[PDB]
Amino acid sequence: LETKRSEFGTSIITPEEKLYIKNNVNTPPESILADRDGWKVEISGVKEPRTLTVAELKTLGLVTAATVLQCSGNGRKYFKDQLTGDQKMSGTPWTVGAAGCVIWSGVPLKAVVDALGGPAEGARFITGTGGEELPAGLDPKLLVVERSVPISNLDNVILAWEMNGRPLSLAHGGPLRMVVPGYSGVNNIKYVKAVAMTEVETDAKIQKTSYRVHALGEKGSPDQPSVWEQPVKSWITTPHEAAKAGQVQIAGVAFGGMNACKSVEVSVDGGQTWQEAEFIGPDLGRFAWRVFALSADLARGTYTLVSRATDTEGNVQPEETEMNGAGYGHNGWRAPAVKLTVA
Amino acid sequence: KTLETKRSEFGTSIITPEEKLYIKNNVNTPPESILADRDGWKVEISGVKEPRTLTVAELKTLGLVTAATVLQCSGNGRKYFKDQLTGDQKMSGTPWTVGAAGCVIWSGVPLKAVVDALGGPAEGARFITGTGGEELPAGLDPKLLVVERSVPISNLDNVILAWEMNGRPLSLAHGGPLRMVVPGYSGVNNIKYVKAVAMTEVETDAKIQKTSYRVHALGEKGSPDQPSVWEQPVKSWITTPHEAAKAGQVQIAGVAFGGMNACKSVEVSVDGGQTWQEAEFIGPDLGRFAWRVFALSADLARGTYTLVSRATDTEGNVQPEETEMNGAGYGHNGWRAPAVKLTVA
Ligand code: MSS
Ligand code: MSS
Repeated sequence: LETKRSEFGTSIITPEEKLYIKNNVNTPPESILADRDGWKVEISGVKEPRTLTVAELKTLGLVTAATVLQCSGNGRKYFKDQLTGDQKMSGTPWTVGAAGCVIWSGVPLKAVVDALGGPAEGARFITGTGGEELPAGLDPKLLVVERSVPISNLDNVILAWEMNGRPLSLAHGGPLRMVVPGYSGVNNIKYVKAVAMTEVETDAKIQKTSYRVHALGEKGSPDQPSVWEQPVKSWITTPHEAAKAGQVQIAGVAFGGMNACKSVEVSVDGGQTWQEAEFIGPDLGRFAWRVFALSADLARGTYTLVSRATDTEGNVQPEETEMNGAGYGHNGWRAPAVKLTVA
Repeated sequence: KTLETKRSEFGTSIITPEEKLYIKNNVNTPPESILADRDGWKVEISGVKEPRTLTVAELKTLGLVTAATVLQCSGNGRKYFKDQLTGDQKMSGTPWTVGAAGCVIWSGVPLKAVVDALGGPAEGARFITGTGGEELPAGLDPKLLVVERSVPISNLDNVILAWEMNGRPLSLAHGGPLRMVVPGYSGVNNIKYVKAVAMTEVETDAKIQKTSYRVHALGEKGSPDQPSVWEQPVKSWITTPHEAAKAGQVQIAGVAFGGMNACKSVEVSVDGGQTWQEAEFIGPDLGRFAWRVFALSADLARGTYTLVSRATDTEGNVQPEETEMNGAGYGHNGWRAPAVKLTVA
């Protein structure tokens, strides 16, 4: 399920009912939400390992933060567009609609691990396991949705039970989700049933070989970069198609992943000339996105609207993103251009 | 048809979900068909150098602004005034506790941009006067029923003509297709389905401005020499937990705002205001007109606690224990009355 450009709005926050849905496996039954507070999470790799219920988690702390939830596959269509000859690429051909900015609320993982005496000596990763039932007999490593991120993320990770002021839906990973701000969608583990502080990455297929950045025709392997930190990115959201001659408000969303978006330039002529856009609305912090807008006075014609964001570390979107075989992490400014017909 | 939000339904994400947001109308709602063609909705702009009627489509060309505000009825907390009546004293109106309030993100065009595009306000303009889009009964005195409100023109730079709330087109319940939003001002001033915005030399003399929504003593009539319900005062309340908890660690949370000013700090007491501790803010700061979530991490023995919060704004205005009585029961902001009784077992 992919969001259309008109549906992002300009309120920063993406409506929960329009937020994209992506699952690697079939979803659990909705009955896991019957008793949200009774959902159990096994916490290990800490000094005092224990299973805690969501009711217990709710006693330990409270944190609220906005992040950009974006599939590593967002923009895959734009990689497929660059294929030539016999070159092939499988996977969902997302354009820009596998992304939203949402507000999570829950308990800091740091508060949970501290209540259990802190991480075990030598821990280097946070490893979260999805709560889906695995089919009996088969090697669960082949199907389990289990991801590892560096333990440097500990102070930012949230075990969230709420999003945009509502209890977390099944579609978005209720009753509890491991949120890793600034990291690609796959790392944000839905219906999280275990969190382990580990010395090594999980060897689950979804970590070891899937979700790796490699050349076309190469297999994924664990020496290659995983889809972890999200790169600087933006796109135009409005007007998504049309306007009338004269003043037009051009707007979109921009983010720096782990870093704040510092500035955004907008072009109406496919990147031949650029102008600085203004940020619109409140700043929800470095892991969220900003709305930006440029006022332009346009004659009747067909414009090519593009946006180019820079983060606080000086990372800037390229015109086109280097190819990788599975089509992860697109952040180019040319491919997501909006054709604006001005009447 | 009113809808009051339950304490359990505010959440701790700052933003109040649209489907939980309270509903209050002074008259019947217009039909759903006014949303069929949102972009064709017309707004008459007057009291400017070049007056004209603009459609929502035209308004959308002139600017873009996004801002969070606390939308709260002047009547929120009226129950707490009714609880203080003695003897023969009476007070009509909806007995809201704390649920006639939410924090929402609006998006639309700044009224300043609209006014600037039409050559600025006419010399001598003193008020911004918005007229609701409801149909009025034919041949009856429209002043008696029209939802028309005037606020000082000092609000010009803050006012938004909003077509969107919380990332979606504004619903009928919350004043689509276009709403005049007056940040920091009481709910009544945030005119739904706004069909006219006038920069006027005087307040409207519509009943709902002249004599309703005035602050007066019990047994007095409303009159235009009295303060109108305009700026909303510093306020907070506890939202969670709402009834029971287990002994041990308890996260006590709520919402706090300063109205025209940001909330700077919040104190929380678990013993009915005898002892206070400073709470922490939770989540991002959505600006001076929004509310903050706050929380206190408490460690509680078995017993019956009385949870209260006391907010201070950036200018040193602090909530009183009790709010001075007024006859229509507007603007309650006391910390004692909205206490949560928490049974810890
Ligand atoms: N448990 C789990 N979790 C999980 C999953 C699954 O399947 N399971 N998926 C992923 C992905 S992959 Mo690609 O990188 S994007 C993504 C995300 C999505 O989310 P939403 O649906 O809520 O939107 O999630 C995440 N998480
Ligand atoms: N047009 C119009 N608007 C309007 C109206 C009516 O009736 N009409 N109401 C008021 C009031 S009053 Mo007392 O101060 S509160 C209030 C508000 C509400 O909102 P929601 O329903 O959305 O919540 O609105 C406002 N606006």
